Amino acid sequence: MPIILDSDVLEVAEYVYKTRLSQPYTEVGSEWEYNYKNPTATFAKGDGHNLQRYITIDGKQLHRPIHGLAHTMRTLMYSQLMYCSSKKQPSPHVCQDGRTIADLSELDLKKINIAQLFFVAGRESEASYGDAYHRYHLYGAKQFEEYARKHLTHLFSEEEIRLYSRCIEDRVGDSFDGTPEGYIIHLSHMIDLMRCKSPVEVFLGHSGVSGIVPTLIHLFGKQDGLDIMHYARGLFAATGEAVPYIDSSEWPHLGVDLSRVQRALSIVGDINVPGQEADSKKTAQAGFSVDGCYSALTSVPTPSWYE
Amino acid sequence: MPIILDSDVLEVAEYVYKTRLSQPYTEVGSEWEYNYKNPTATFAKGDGHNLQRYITIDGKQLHRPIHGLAHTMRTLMYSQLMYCSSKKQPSPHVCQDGRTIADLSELDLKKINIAQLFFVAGRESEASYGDAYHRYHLYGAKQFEEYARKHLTHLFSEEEIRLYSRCIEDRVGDSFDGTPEGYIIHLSHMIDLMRCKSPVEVFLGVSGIVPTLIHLFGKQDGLDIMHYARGLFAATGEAVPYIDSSEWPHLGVDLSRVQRALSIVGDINVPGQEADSKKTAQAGFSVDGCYSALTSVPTPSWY
Repeated sequence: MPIILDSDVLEVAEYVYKTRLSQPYTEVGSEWEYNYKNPTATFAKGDGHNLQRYITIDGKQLHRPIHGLAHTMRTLMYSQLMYCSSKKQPSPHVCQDGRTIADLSELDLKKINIAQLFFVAGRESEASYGDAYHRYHLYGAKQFEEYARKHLTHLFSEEEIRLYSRCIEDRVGDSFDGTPEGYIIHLSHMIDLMRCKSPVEVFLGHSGVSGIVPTLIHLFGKQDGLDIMHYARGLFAATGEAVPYIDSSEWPHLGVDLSRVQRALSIVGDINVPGQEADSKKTAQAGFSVDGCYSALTSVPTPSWYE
Repeated sequence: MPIILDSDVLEVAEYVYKTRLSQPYTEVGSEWEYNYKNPTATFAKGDGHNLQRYITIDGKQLHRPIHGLAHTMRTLMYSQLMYCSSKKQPSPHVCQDGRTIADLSELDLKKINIAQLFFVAGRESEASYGDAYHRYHLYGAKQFEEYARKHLTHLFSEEEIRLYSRCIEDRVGDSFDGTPEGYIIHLSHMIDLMRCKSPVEVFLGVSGIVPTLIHLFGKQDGLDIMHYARGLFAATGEAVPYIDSSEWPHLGVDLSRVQRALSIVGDINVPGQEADSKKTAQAGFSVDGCYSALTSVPTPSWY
């Protein structure tokens, strides 16, 4: 059964793409370089500002390729998938407000999809150290609020605009599971990180923190958790992104506490999945238009259990 | 006679450059700083993560300058040059598998050059310590296997993919001289270390880098290989360290080691050169640019 983004959602997608996700990053250049060994004159307070600013595909510049339309749109698919899975779980995760994702309605998922469109829209570079991250999330929140108060007051109440603005903002001190709305926004973003993060971050965790895939299996069970993993990898391929290989025989040899590795192996199981190279055509099709991206996403089958 | 990189070697060079060597390092930033007074505060388990991440030249960031395209391509010149010298030696070094460099063919040197292009491709920072080294070599070995099984099966057999993958992986416990393939890979990487290591490591020593060359290839060929390397450093824009043996007694190394080094290498004085940003960029930002720079350096008369 397909995961559908309706005309209202796609209308907002067009707005976000036009006003934000298609735009060049602006906190870039020599004025934004950083040096850890020796302070220097700069605007930056950490690294990352000049990474992955744009790629060129058939002579056309795709700005912000790692946080652009495809990344954004993929996350809207994940939330709908996890909403289905949570509703099947004997004890879904209770968030700080006493509510679970299974407490959400279909209308709530529409509102969450709309907010997810803005989640990384405020970025002005790839920088991801705290100060930059927080500023960029505040900027995206303000972009959401401005649009919502002009165009979405028939759909969002005032309390809802405040809740979703805050979910986007991700203020210092906020909890990852504050509300189910915020939780699913964060989890969706986490899933998409598999495309760029190491085996350590995806499967093992650092010291505290669990790997991405083990989180999914903790929440959704092994079957649905691995199925959400595979689904996302499918969307990566459909949208032209390199699909990392997965090889659990490599895990004991990455420098991680073996206690930690063996825990990962017992949760995930032995796993071996081939990688795939990036496809520039598919990257441009998914990056340069809402309809192009959405067609790519819709090409990928959902898990058999999705309804 | 020139050292030639074949068209297929260059094809693989382009791929490794686009996919890996051009790309920014990832095990960088505030989560990878290290303070030994507080060893587990971040993800780092040692020093170096945030060292020489990139250099900006004429407005363009040249990522991983220490372990980039020019470092990698220079190593392929060295292996071809050591293969020629090995064939002149009366008793080339027998590796753990019973074979020597002189046992290799020209086709094995091509395969060796292709594996050499992945040798540091898996690095994700300048981190110096074992855990990071070994993870980075495992990553490069798997980047080579993935590429080779998709694109190189017309050239490499499955046994060869396994061999060269293991050469790049450099697993804890592996022998430096396990096979002539891996030996020559390791020797070529060490040659390139001359550009960044102290005269202690280069001359005095374990055996110093230059005395190792002289033990294996004779003093004439060994010093010629050292000089050729230093030529490729200059052609690619790298700073060329001075050599002054008159300083060797003043470095805090014991005298007996200094004497040994002078007995093997001889007195030696060679001036340094400063880095050249334009040549660094030319050699760092494209395969063709790098290969042109490497070709400009005359090879030893005996090559």
